[PDB]
Amino acid sequence: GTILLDLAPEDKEYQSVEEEMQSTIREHRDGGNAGGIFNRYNVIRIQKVVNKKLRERFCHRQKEVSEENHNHHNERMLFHGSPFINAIIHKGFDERHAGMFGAGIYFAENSSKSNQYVYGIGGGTGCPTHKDRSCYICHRQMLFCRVTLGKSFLQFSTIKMAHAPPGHHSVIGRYAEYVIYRGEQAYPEYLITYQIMKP
Ligand SMILES: O=C(c1ccc(F)cc1)C1CCN(CC(=O)N(Cc2nc3c(c(=O)[nH]2)COCC3)Cc2cccs2)CC1
Ligand SMILES: [Zn+2]
Repeated sequence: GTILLDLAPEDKEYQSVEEEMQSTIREHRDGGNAGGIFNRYNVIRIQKVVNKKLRERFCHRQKEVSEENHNHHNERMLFHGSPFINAIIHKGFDERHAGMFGAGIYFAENSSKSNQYVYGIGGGTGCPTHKDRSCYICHRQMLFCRVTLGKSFLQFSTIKMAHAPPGHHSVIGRYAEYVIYRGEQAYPEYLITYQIMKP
C-alpha cells in the first residue's frame, strides 16, 4: 500500500518544497474568500508518498505519452489541492471523479491557488470544526505532484472537454490551469500538511 516518508525540516528536499509552497502564494480574484487570508503557511510536516502500484501506472503511462511526443515526458511539479487528498495518496488521481476546462484533474504552479480547494470548490464551508475558510487553527493539506503534461493543448476560452485533443496529453487552460484527463499522468509525490498564518 502507501507508505509516507517523513522528510526532515533540515532536508534539502523538505526545504525545496516549502520554498515552492511559500514563494507561490498570491492574491486571488475572490479576495481570499475561498482559501482564507494569509501571506505565509506554517508548514507542519512534509511527507514523500510511496506507492508501488501508482508508480507503475505512472511509469507505464509515461512511456506512451513519450512515444507520442518526440520521446519526452514533459513532466512538471505542480500543486494540487482537494478534499480528496487522502484517497489520492492511497489510490492515485481518478478522472472518474473529474470544471472550467472539462472533466479533468487540475493543478497549478501557485500553492495558494490549490489552497482554495482543500475544503472544496470556492472553499466550501471552511474547516469542519470552525466552519471557517480562513481558519488559522485547523491543519490543511495539499499535494506537490509529478505531472506528465506530454504534448499540451492550449485552450483560451472555457471548454467542456472529456479528453485532451488528439495527439495531445494535457490541456493548459487560460492564470493557466494544468489539466490532464488521465490519473496515470500524475503521481502525488509530496503530501504537505500546513496552516495558513494570520497576517
Ligand atoms: O482525482 C480526483 C479524485 C481522486 C480520488 C477520489 F476518491 C476522489 C477524487 C479528483 C479529480 C477531479 N479533480 C478536479 C480538481 O482538481 N478540483 C480542484 C482544483 N482545481 C484547481 C486547482 C486545484 O489544485 N484543485 C489548481 O488550479 C485551479 C483549478 C475541483 C474539485 C472538485 C471537487 C472538489 S475540488 C479533483 C480531484
Ligand atoms: Zn478550523
